[PDB]
Amino acid sequence: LSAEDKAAVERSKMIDRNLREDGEKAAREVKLLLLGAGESGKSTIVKQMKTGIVETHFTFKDLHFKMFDVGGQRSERKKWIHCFEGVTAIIFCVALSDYDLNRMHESMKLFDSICNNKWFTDTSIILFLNKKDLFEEKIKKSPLTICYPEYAGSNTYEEAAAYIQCQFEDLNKRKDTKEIYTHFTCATDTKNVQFVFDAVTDVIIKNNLKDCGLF
Amino acid sequence: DELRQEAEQLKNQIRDARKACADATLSQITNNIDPVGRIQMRTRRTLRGHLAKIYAMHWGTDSRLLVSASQDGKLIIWDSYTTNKVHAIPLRSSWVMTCAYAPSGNYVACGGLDNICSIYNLKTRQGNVRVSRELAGHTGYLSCCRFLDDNQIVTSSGDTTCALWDIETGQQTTTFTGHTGDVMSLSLAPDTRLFVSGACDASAKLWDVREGMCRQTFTGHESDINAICFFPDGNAFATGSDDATCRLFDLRADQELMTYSHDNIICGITSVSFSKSGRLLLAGYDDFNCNVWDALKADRAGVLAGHDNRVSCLGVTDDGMAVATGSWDSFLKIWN
Amino acid sequence: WVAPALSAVLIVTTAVDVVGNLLVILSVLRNRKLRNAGNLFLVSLALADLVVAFYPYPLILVAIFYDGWAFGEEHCKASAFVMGLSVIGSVWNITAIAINRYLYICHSMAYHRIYRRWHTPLHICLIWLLTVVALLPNFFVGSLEYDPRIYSCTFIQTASTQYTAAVVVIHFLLPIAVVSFCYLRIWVLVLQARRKAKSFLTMFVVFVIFAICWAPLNCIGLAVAINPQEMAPQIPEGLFVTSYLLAYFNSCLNAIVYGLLNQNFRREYKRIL
Amino acid sequence: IAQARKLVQQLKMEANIDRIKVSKAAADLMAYCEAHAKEDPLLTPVPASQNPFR
Amino acid sequence: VQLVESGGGLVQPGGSRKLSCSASGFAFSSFGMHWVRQAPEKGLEWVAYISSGSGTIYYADTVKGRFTISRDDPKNTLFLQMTSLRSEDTAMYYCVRSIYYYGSSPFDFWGQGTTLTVSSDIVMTQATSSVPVTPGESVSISCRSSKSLLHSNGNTYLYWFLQRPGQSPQLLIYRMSNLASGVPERFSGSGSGTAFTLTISRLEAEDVGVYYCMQHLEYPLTFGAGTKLEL
Ligand SMILES: CCC(=O)NCC[C@@H]1CCc2ccc3c(c21)CCO3
Repeated sequence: LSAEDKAAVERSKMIDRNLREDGEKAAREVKLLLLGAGESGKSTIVKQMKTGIVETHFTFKDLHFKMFDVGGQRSERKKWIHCFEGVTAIIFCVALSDYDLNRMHESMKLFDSICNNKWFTDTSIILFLNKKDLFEEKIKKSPLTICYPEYAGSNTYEEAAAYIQCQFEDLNKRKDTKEIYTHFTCATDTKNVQFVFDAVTDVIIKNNLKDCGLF
Repeated sequence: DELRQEAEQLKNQIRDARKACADATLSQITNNIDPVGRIQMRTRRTLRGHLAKIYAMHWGTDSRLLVSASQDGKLIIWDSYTTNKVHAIPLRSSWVMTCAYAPSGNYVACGGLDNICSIYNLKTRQGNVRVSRELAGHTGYLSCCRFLDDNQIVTSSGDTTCALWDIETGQQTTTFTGHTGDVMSLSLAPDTRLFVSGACDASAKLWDVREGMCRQTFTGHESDINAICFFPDGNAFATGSDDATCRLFDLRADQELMTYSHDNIICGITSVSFSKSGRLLLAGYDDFNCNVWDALKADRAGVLAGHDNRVSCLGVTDDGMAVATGSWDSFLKIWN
Repeated sequence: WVAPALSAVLIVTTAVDVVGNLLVILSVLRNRKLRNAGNLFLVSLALADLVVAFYPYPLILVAIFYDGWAFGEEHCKASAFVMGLSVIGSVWNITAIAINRYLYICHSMAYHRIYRRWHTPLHICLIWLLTVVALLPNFFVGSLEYDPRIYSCTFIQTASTQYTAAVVVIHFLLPIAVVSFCYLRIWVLVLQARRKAKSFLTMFVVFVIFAICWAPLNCIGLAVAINPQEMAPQIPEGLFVTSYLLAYFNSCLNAIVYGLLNQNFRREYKRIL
Repeated sequence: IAQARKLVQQLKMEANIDRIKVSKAAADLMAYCEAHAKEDPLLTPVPASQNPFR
Repeated sequence: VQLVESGGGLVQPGGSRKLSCSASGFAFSSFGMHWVRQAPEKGLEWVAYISSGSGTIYYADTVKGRFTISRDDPKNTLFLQMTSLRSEDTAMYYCVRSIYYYGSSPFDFWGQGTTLTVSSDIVMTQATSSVPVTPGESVSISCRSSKSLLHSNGNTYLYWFLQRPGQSPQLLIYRMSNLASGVPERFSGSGSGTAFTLTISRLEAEDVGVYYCMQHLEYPLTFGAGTKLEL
């Protein structure tokens, strides 16, 4: 019951195997959604290696990283955020310098709005912290009381960093599905990429375990 | 404000005229007509080959070919009779949000988060599908594009403005402004002289094509406008809100006519389409399944379940023979 | 005690087993996503452990009702060969799943380079025909009997030294070594990567809780195999009865440790029901 | 601001168009739906002999 | 969009020869390829067919086994292996492309030709031999088939070909109704069942040539006798 449709069926079966190969080539790559509030903070972490979505891809330790920057889009967040349902991780970079310059209060929201969203309920959030050195110099003269009336510890770099880390981690509402990996950025290039790779490797193993069902 | 006081009075008499011109409602008028009864629709074909979520599709002119767009990065032109794949177009930015298939069957266009609308040839001297021209000039994400001729198209983006393009040159022939945020949907009249579009501020507007200036606005919603359709007659349209309230507006009467709401449904409509006769109003709900409504009785007449995730696109062929729905399940189904 | 125990445990075992295995069978076929994920090694496990739920156990119950063998020799020679396709086919799929969840979790490049695709659908047949291949000599040796010591016809050990053994080795030792090596490397890998970024109770024992319950029977076997002339007759009857009670117990165990205590399969169970 | 004047002009252009009684539009819609109800394969079930999908 | 072939010559009977078809200017990795043979001052005849991603290597019955056809996608070249030599073996060989999907038009472009040494199947036949013409009026050409070509799909698989004197032929009408790309609209094909007719609205100077017919319902593809349209 097929005179010349057999060639069409062959074509449809070959442009099916080609599509299967193309789709199986795109599962090895890891997709990371870059986010934040400050453009300067994004720069340092987009610098390391190599309108609308501005993609940037790099390879490290035989792993293909695909990093998407979306901040450019000046529109409603809720109308396109669901397009990133399957992202492996959400890189989040905030500023430590800006505790005074309520700007951190702004970020603290953007972190709450993104973390416990209707989507992203099973995606880890890597938390970067930038401008730690300038924070160290400027914390001597500026007490945290202006922006953090609840602070009771001493005025030092070590205690302030731990306190702000705990404050950022407190806004998490799903402690049994997410893992907020926190790191303090340094001048060394290699360390940031190493931390990103180590965090991604842990997430990949957990995702693999979820498929089989060892939980 | 005294300056805005005159605009307040203008809104006053326009609302007064709309209220006064409504001497009778449609619901009591359509009382002696027999209901269509229960409608049974079954799955005739199921089409597989997409891997990521499906966001849009468009029926062809001959009602035999259809094109679908997905986040996988591939644009597939299905054959709706034997479930064969005709073409597989690899994209550049895998963030597509809409697609369109030419009335003449020669061109296919799609656009997404890259703010670029691309036109693809389908009948070339070589056996390849190439890019004719990429249209740029939008500062927001492109939401919906519908062809007009083989040389003129209309696009709807998230930058509050709709535009009419010109593929031969690539420059914006006309630009439509007046909405406040995130123009979501778009649909054009059968005679290709007027079109309407829904905005995220829950207010649909009617734009003329030759004049290039807005002609009329419609309000009454509460949350948003996810998708819009247009009645086959050309004097009305159906709009899909985000609070389980499909609404049928009117052009001559210039008023809201009838609403399609239920207490059980709480989700938001994702797509709306009509039938050839216009009796059935099909809607695609966020609640894992589609629905069909009587355009006059305003009562449910069948639940078209069978999907494992939210439907994102719905379309009815030109001859009114089949109904095809696409969902985030990544499976495309054609029903009868 | 004897007969009560027996009948009791076996009826509820069959009741849980058949329902769970049919539920899983229809669950996997229900979704296309579940199907081609390499987890179709477990539908073979469900089928091969529901086979013992159809033929053997009802005939065992019928024999229990008559307080002795009620059928003919024809059924006896077949009521212990369907058993040998199920049990041997159940402790060989729990070591094949133990291999699937070692190439997907650990490794994983070669797994996506050397694709599964169609290999897996035909891979549930080689080690499912090797069951009868390794069971074909069972008719040749001339073993099997009613064995009224248990009131359930089964593989009598005193028959040969050759097959008392081979059965002990190919069915016990390897399906323990493999499953205690793979499910240990998977746990080690998981725990070794969690600390760099920043427990023997859900990943290593639930999956070997068949060893602790199949061990006594294999111990009795080797015993009666090393000295089949003096050691075999001297054996408490209650010990053998309890060993076989435990052996029939595991049969439903392979549906409540790969079944209703998962997260991927538990979700679909509501929709299908 | 000039945008307010532009919006006022658009509103007053909008508020100067003809109106039609809702009964006439409803009758037109009902007539269109009834007259073309025979050519609707979705409204009226179609035998599988001429159904392109089987 | 250019097909170039070489490998023709004069050889002793019983030998072997190599013919290579070089394709440049299109996606050769997606077009099914055929070989068409034309005996001197005679008609056409199908030889072989090789699909895209070679999986079907359908052959003609008269050269089955003796001839071998192969393709090399990266280099974009078609190969033909011939062994021995007979009277029917030698003729002019053509290289034809074809793509098969829902709305495709097989047998689009044709090669140049080669030379060699010497001089059931639906038997489509008509042979009205020669029709003398005067530039201006309308002339119709009739064709008859040995079997009903109207498949259950609702379309008939017959193609019309025109070969001007001095170069390779080209396709005019596919599925007895659809015009080819680039041909003038004056041509018009029609018919049903087994009686098909091709009509030309007006005759021009360049319309002089020989008209051939194909059937594509089932392999092997059978040509017609060919009717010359002379002045
Ligand atoms: C210690 C030896 C032992 O108990 N082995 C499992 C005995 C099981 C139980 C029932 C049956 C029937 C046939 C058969 C086997 C068995 C093993 C090989 O062929």
